[PDB]
Amino acid sequence: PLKYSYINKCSRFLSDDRTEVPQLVNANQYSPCVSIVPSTVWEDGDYYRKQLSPLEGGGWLVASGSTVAMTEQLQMGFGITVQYGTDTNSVCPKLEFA
Amino acid sequence: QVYNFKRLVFTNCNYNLTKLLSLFSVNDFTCSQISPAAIASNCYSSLIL
Amino acid sequence: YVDVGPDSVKSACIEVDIQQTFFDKTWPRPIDVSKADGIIYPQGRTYSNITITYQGLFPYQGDHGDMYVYSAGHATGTTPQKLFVANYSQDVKQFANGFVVRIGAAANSTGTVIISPSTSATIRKIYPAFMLGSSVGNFSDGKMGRFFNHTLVLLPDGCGTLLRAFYCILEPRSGNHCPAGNSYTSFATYHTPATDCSDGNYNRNASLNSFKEYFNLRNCTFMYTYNITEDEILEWFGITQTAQGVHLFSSRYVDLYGGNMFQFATLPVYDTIKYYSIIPHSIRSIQSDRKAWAAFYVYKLQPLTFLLDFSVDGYIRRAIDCGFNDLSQLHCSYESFDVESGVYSVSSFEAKPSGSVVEQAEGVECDFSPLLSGTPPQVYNFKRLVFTNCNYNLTKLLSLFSVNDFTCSQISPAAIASNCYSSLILDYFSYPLSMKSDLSVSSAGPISQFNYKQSFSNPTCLILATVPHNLTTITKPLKYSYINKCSRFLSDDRTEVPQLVNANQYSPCVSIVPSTVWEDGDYYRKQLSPLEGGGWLVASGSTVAMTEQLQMGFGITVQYGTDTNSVCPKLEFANDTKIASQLGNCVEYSLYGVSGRGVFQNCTAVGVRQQRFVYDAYQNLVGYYSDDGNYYCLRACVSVPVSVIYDKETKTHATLFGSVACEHISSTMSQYSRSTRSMLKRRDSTYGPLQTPVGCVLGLVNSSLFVEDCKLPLGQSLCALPDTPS
Repeated sequence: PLKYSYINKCSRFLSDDRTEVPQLVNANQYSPCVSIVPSTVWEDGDYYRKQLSPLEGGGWLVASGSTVAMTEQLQMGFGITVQYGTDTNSVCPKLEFA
Repeated sequence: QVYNFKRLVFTNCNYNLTKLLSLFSVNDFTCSQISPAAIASNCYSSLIL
Repeated sequence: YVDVGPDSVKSACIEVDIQQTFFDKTWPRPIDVSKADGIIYPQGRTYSNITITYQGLFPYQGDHGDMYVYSAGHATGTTPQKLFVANYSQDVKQFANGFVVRIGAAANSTGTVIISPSTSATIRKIYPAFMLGSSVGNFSDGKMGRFFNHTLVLLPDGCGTLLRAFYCILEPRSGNHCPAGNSYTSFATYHTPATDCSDGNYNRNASLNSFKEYFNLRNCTFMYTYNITEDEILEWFGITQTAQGVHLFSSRYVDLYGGNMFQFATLPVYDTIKYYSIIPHSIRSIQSDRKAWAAFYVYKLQPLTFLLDFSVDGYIRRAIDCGFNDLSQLHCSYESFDVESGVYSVSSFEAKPSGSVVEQAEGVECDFSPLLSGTPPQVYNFKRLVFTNCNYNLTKLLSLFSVNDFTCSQISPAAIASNCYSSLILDYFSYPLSMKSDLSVSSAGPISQFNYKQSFSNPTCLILATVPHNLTTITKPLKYSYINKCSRFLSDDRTEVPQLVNANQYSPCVSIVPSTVWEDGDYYRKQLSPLEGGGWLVASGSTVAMTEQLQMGFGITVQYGTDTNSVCPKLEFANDTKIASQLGNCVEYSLYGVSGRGVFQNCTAVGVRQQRFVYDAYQNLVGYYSDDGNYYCLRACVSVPVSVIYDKETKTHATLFGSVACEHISSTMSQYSRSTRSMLKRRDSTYGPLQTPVGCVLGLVNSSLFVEDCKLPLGQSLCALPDTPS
């Protein structure tokens, strides 16, 4: 990546300009703020906003983010989850039945 | 980027995770509610990465 | 990306006319849960003829569904004309944990053409098309239901024997009657039986090509196809979504006659669906040959629980929606489809809440009364009032003057009055309207340069106004005045350094200038001490003639607390319902942060007075002393116990509300304990409630019979006879 980046805020402003509603990310779901945030964060501490649709009651989507310098070897991570079942268990380790 | 994740849902297929482990140096290995050895050997309806 | 093939050549579309009033029909079809209608088979397990219980997403028993009917488009003579469809494209729906549908139910029966219903054509199954996604919005003509980024497409192509799924970015088309066009009406798709669905050559791309005329497929990430065969038997189908992706279910693939649904397929897309819609469709057949199509229904899934009656062949044949009514709950409590006769307790009515009552301190008010008397200061001499922790109404304050300038920087002028803040600060001074061009935080004029400035770290406002003839305690300066120079001569007596006024501060030159400037162009100087580096203070000023009513200016700044915003526009029920008390029903309440729900009544006093909250030994609030000086008492609220009488031999029932009495009983309940009361209404739609010594009842009938043992006694001398034997 040009820089490593992340979102350090995601909340929506109330339409009356006095309060703001936090949006913690839901398990196994993209945060709603991804629709306005750029594919990388151009500068540390950048923030963005989008007006909410009338179906949402108005107010503004708000998000901000931060970056980390690029490194000599790529750093990465993984999340692993599994799903239990009975007659749906078609994924296994490679097997030998000899 | 951490808010842009790619997901791979695996169904109907066979695996050998140590082949993947040979491709990278792991600087943090941990599991949740399962031993790390068991998640490699357990069979499942899905595997998600 | 996916090789979908070439797009349609024309950007043009056949015009879509909305004919929705032709499609009005009333034909509800509630779920028969005892036939297992709409029930998805449990995952990965099967059972013998034993009854089990289960929880999962399933349609509600009382849901009659949403009905959709397709029809042929306009046609005349022997040829096609403009499309005629219902307004279904505008029916955006929130996705709500999946749905199931009923299709082909009216197949092998007859009806009418609908769009031209006088023709009375027989009706047959037709497969619907749908669009799903995470966002919706307006089409370039303001039409509803446009989808954004990538969306799902559920489209049959040609005959119902071929089905395709897509995940793609739709691109609007700029031709006439199409989504980027300014002649656009509504989205629709169509099929033409004269060239499509040929018996030796079904057109596998037919409906997709008509789809392509309104949207060019773009960057598709998924495509699927399926092989299906025709069948007049009713089918079930449905969709759910999980973190493993979307799942598809149908009864057709496995349980053709019982209607149990199984997961026919799954999809890789796990992107959350927030919206759902159905695509309009039309048949482009010859006018005399147009065919009517069978009714189609959609039902919504809910997290309900059920009894399930498995057969020994593992198909569920019957089920009980536990929450539908109290009888259904009893079946679930006994894990059976045949409960033994008896009288049984069932859950109580919750009663109902009434509009809220709140008491809190109120009387703060922001001290703004100094603005109303004496002579206001010259603009360089402005007076400041700082406010924290108090209540205000800036629009009331401003109605004491006529405002000839209402502007602000970094806040709208309306929002600064309504927003809560950690502080509110107001600066005030006399100021002629002749100088108004020079009053801005950005102005090039001498007022912003030397007399008054406001910080850009805080939201700010500037106001010009004049005094009404009824504010006689306000008095005016001999002339309006301002400083038009403020600099310090450098100690070498040739170099000079200007002193622009600091934001939110008096200019240093105010110390030499007199409280008003006596004449236009007056100037003053002060020698500076060696501690200042020497030099001379230099200043001058200018004036404007006094006017019939005083002209004034104001400055306002605010600080928003992160969590310290104590200054607010509280009003003591201005423009409100005045809810400080109710006498009463079951109102929710708050009393200085103490809260609960309950009934208040005007009772007598108990001591100790002014301790406010009276409590019992279990710490239940007993009552409260209001700030109107009256004690009120609190009984919280009460609920109505219910029981039912069940006659298993006749499979009939009746009910008792006990102690509540028939004065609070009505044909329907607004409180309420179960999703319906209609099971009682099956015979009690024709009868008033009856009072008995134990309590009010429904369907009991006053027979005045004397019987030794009813086998369903209600206690006391009461009894409840069964209907006589067949």
